[PDB]
Amino acid sequence: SLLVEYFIAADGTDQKMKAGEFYVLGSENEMPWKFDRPYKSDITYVMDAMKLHYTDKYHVELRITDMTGAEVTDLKLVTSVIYEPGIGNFGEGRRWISPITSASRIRKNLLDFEDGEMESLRNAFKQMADEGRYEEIASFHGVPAQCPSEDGTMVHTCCLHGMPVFPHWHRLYVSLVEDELLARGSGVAVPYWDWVEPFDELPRLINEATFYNSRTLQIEPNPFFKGKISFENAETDRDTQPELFGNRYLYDHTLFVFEQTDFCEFEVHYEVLHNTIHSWLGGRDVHSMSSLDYAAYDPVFFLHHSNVDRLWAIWQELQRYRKLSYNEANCALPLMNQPMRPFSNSTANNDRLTFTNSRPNDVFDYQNVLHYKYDTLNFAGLSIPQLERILQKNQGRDRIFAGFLLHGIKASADVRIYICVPTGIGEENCGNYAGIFSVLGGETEMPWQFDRLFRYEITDELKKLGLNQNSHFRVEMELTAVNGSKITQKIFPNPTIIFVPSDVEFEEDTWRDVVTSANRIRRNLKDLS
Amino acid sequence: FVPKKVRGNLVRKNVDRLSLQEINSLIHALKRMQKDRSSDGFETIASFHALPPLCPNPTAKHRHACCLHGMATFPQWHRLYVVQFEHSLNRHGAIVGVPYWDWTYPMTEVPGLLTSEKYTDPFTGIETFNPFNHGHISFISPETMTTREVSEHLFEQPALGKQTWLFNNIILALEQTDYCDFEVQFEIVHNSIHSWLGGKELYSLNHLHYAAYDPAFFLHHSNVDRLWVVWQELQKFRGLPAYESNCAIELMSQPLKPFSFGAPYNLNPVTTKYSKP
Amino acid sequence: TVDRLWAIWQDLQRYRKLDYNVANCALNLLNDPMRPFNNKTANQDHLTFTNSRPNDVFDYQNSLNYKFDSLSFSGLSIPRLDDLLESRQSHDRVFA
Repeated sequence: SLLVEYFIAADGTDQKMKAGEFYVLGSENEMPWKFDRPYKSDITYVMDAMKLHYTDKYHVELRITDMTGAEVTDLKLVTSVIYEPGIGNFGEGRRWISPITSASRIRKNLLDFEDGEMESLRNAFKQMADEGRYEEIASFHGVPAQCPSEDGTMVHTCCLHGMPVFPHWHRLYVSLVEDELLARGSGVAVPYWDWVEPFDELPRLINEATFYNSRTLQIEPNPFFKGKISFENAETDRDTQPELFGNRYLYDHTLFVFEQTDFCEFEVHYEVLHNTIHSWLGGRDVHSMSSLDYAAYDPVFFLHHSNVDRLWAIWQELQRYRKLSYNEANCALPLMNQPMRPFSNSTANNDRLTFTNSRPNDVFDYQNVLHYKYDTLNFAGLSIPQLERILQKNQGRDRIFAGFLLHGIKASADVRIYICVPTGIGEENCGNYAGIFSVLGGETEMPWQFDRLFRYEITDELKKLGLNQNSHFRVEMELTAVNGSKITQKIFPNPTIIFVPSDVEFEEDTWRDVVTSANRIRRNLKDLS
Repeated sequence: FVPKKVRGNLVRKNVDRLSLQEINSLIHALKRMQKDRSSDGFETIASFHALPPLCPNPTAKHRHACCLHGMATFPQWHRLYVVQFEHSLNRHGAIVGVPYWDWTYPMTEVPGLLTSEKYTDPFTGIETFNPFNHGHISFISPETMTTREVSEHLFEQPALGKQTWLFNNIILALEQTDYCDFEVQFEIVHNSIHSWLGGKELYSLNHLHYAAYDPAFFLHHSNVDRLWVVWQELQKFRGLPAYESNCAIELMSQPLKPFSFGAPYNLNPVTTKYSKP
Repeated sequence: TVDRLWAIWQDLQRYRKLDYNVANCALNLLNDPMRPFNNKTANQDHLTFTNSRPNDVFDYQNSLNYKFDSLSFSGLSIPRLDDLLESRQSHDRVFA
């Protein structure tokens, strides 16, 4: 009858653990039979449970009994063990698949909302608001500090901002809030507000102070207009900088964020770009989006950071296409295992989801672990093949960048970029606008120092000045802190400037005889008819 | 005025220039080709030179053999001889060409790999016999080895006005603009290290018969070749012929033995093909 | 034709992985608008007016919207042109 039980054992411990059993059917009288194919079982869980790599042994041991329980001996060879890569990995086998995951709570564009979805979002969030909760969540990021380390001599704000694990943290943040949003009866998961597309006004959901309640038939306060800060007895206010309205620069910036092969380069450009919105939106007030300390209390926070998260998501998918690591990081390794400080804390985080997966490495697969998905991962209506296509065409020309070595100032500020053309006679300097980006911070934020340069592409502005990489000029920044009056002395090293030759033919791509606008072809006079 | 703006060749470094890896590959390669009983082996190639005679033909009743000495074609022969050796340890896994030690510089010592009795591989840490220290003369006896005696004249240093024998006579040799005069000086200058490393010892560099059995010979002769090459360059600088000899031209037709044989005795195809001086 | 020559050099510079639509050479001059073309009168051609600065006119193809039939010179592809030029550089030459 031959009941056969199989276990795995390693040489090291030696741990033994059962992976399950199986039955083969037999009788004394029989048709002679042997399989031409191995019977396979899934064994993956027991392997992960032993913390046993598939490469190390991990040699398998079995015992076989008849029906009466008597142990038959010298039975069988279970020698082979096979490893199956995910179909979604794309590296060696299957073509691009957009693989299936658990995929609850679809996150969609705020613009593509309907009146129902919006009113339901407003109501759910309200329930979160008059009751205690949302502030309890915003306090994880905000100014009441919870994080003393490493001894600790002093306390810091809990949210992570100088590091490469910045996205992870905030990723989880949004997850957390969305969770509790859904639990309050929300028809939909947290939407992303795509600010990459210019806007003459603010989004409807967050903009107006009051919305009309259909059910109650009365006008009521929009919960997304402002969050309450009751421990300082204040409210989040918003002073929108005019630079926020209509600029298409964010398109190019995100474009250069997506170019990034390395994870940390990605992270730095990703996060500076993310700082931008904070700065433009809550500019001048102390209790607003712009200051790191009180930024979370303004609901738009997660509306912002879901969108930011979406960008990250897209990049991951892009990385899949590039066969580079999408759910892992060859980048800064020692940070990827340290649990997020507010989420890992037994108090005040009682959400088991965010608690269990507070380690950075746990937050990589958003779809399987945090159970959410984005409606489309196309950028500006562009398929990922199309996106990589555009990115390569972008890399096809000679480009010029300004490098910025950033670190934690005590405070959030905007640095603006100007192009200095020395005059022939005599020496003259520094007066033409190139760009702008933001650094975010608060008084008690944990100190930080980028280990790489932030890049700002100045190619087009130089082309409009008729300037080249070889032509004489220099780059000067002008720094204006979050206080309107405030302007600063020399906090960061003078901007580096880097020239990247075209693949341009400078670096990667061969000589290609490039395509241009190119009307009116001029030809030799002798070849005329 | 603006001035003027496929297996890679082996490079013969100066001995003292050699890296640990290069010394390693050389020690091991010479070790193998010394254990090698084939034609490619050290005993056979060293047989080419003199004592187990192969000229005019190895089949002769009486054999006057074999290397050319005391005549215009002396360098060519030995040049070819060296490449013989060279190719062997290139096949036996030497990463560089035959090292030379130039007597062009004044000397205080015999080079490291030459004089040290034992060699310790840095990579495996096991000490072995140094193949370059001496050579075995197999056909006489399995036990018989080449021995040496270093004459004091080897270590001469420039005095106030005086300069070493070698410096003087080498420059006296390079002074010549006629190939044959060059040759007659050059060979004698070449004899000095033979005499000074050989000494009174029978199985040594001083004796024509047994010389090529001492590995030193070849390192020595590498530099000999270099000297010639140097002279060639000099000639090319003077607008004079290098790569050709206007004197003793008749001897330049007579092919080098036993490289000329092809046959079972030597091949090495490249060595046979260019057996003409 | 003179312009054509310049075009070829630019492409040559492309082959050499050096500045072709940019000039590291003469920095303070590249931003002054052409004095006749920049004048509001009498240059009323908007194309030339807007692009009167030297830096604006570096790449002829994108801004002035034209191409030359071939940018090979005397029947020589730009790679083999660079070959000729390099071989030329390879010998002793004397200049006044």
